[PDB]
Amino acid sequence: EGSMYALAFDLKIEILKKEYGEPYNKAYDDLRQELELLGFEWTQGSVYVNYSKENTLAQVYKAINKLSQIEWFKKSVRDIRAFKVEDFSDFTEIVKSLEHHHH
Amino acid sequence: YKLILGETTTEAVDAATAEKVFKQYANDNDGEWTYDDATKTFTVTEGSMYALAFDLKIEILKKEYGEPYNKAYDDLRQELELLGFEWTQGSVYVNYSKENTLAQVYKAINKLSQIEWFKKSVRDIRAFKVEDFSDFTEIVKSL
Repeated sequence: EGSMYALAFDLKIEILKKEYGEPYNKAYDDLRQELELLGFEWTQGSVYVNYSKENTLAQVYKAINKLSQIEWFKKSVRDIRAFKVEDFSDFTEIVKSLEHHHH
Repeated sequence: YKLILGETTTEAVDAATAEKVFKQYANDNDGEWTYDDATKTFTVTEGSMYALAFDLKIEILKKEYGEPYNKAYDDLRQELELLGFEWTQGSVYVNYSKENTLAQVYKAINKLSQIEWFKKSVRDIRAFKVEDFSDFTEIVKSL
């Protein structure tokens, strides 16, 4: 069936603070649950990946919609992107760490 | 020997000799080739974009690289930049190239694999095959 999608974004802390208030880091906890629910999994600081293969495109439109309802997000967001991911590979994680070079 | 590009077949002597055919074939009609012998199914996909995303344990960085650590991210952006991957909002790098990009991805992994502190600090690092990407910033803001 269809392909997978990645969701990535960045917030302007300066204004994030005002439209949310400290501790502002709690804001990322919020978005997390919301995005988790739509099938998007937390991969690393503001980059979510829904690994589903069904009607995923639909999930992005849903996620964008939800975010659009969260005032503090609309006002602080610097950028928000959606990548169509045809295939991935963690190869690195382990290779990166273990692999040693004898010169 | 099926050839996923649509499709095609051939009655070559073996998987090895079969590739030569499909090779010239799609070359006269060009990308990354894969092969599944257990099913005699060759598959090829032309130029593609790749994303490269990584995450480091800040706890370790401060010990392996030093404090302040932000420089380390710059160091990284530059090595990655030289390899064709450009920084994109957040610690996500995208190589837009579309040709032999996969090689660049491996070129990048290899470099990173040889940088001690990075080896020591990575929490996770992966690459994505990106077909298309859309920017929703402006829409997300509309009322």
